[PDB]
Amino acid sequence: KPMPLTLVEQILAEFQLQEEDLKKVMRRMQKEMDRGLRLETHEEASVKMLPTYVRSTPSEVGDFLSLDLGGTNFRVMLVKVGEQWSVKTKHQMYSIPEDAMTGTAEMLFDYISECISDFLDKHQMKHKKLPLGFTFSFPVRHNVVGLLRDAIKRRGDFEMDVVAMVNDTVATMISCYYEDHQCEVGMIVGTGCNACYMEEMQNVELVEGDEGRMCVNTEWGAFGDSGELDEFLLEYDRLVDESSANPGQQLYEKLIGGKYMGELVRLVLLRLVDENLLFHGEASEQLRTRGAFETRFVSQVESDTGDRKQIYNILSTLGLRPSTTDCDIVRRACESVSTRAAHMCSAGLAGVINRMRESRSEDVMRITVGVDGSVYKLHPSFKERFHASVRRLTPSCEITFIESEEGSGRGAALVSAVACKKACMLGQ
Ligand SMILES: O=C(Nc1nccs1)[C@H](CC1CCCCC1)n1c(=O)[nH]c2ccc(F)cc2c1=O
Ligand SMILES: OC[C@H]1O[C@H](O)[C@H](O)[C@@H](O)[C@@H]1O
Repeated sequence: KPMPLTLVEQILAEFQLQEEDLKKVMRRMQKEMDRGLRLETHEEASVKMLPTYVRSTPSEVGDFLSLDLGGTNFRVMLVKVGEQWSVKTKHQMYSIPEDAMTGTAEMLFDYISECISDFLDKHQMKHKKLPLGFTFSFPVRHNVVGLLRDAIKRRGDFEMDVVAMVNDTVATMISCYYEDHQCEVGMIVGTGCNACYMEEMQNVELVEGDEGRMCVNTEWGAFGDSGELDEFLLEYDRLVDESSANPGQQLYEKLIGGKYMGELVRLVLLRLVDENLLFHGEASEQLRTRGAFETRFVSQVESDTGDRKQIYNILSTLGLRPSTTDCDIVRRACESVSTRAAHMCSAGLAGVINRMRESRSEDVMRITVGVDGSVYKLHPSFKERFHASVRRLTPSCEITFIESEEGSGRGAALVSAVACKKACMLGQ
């Protein structure tokens, strides 16, 4: 690596978070998680710690449908979960014709409903009112219940209960649990950022009972609206927040999520431009346009192999004619913002993991964390930086991170299993 420019590094060093900063953030998150779990303070808690009713001990529904929506295809699957759970399946991929996917959402779901009808006919299952759950297998890149319910109603020939979907973190946890039974945490680092985890029932005060565990959806994105992050906020963060749809809210998520990451980079570049450290102090009109620097541009800039080809092509699109030095600085700006996201994210997850270790009275905790989302998956080195930081903040914990594999769709079928069983348990 070359000796970097001192004045550039000074500006980028503002993104740095040391271990004591993260431990401070982690402890503040833990207090908000506590406040979310308590009956007395939950109502006023910013981090809601929502009971998911996904329990460690499951009631008996037999057959059900799982409907996996892809980009331009979908899968209908008939599932039977037997007791060690066996996931028995038969399925069918359907392609969506152009008219179906270019019409209204109703017309699209009329088609989906026709395919389900055809599938049920094929398997002679029209005699049952089956519950159906949705899962998503979109190609990763930086409502459906109602639509299907309405479309089934419109057909008026067979009945079927479309069950409420679980939160994406929960689906991630369940899907990953299928592969690894030590998975008791689900994390999403995508456009948004969130985590769920298996809390001790005694700590879930919103649900009576102290036996077993229940999944809690932190909705930790809302952390920060009482100033818990204020000392770590930079000018760029303040501007992002100020121009957002919800100023003052989702401050934690605003530091991590792919929704704002590109914008943060854009503002960093503009400051470097303003200080005559980048593009010889001339920014393009595209660079001075809000949202122009897409988050996908950040991961792409960081994917560059040293060739500067990726970066030069990104910046040329933005009407810039960058020198080699410009490209190198832009990469380091991207690094600085993305590493900070990984740091901030790690403090949250570390807070959860250390809480679990304490709650379970375990000297050494062994645990798997299931993770999904565009940032975590597509951003080069983000998950590695995230992993290393989480582990640094979690002594006495041995943490395995997994991403669920499509496989044969059984992890996804299990998500629908739980969703259907939950709906049943709650009396729909
Ligand atoms: O289905 C479950 N709970 C429900 N609550 C309400 C309705 S159904 C949980 C979920 C599981 C998720 C991952 C963490 C541990 C609990 N669950 C089990 O309890 N036991 C299991 C045993 C084998 C298996 F393959 C899956 C599960 C399972 O998902
Ligand atoms: O998609 C990841 C997360 O994004 C947002 O924070 C949503 O509020 C949350 O429910 C979701 O889990």
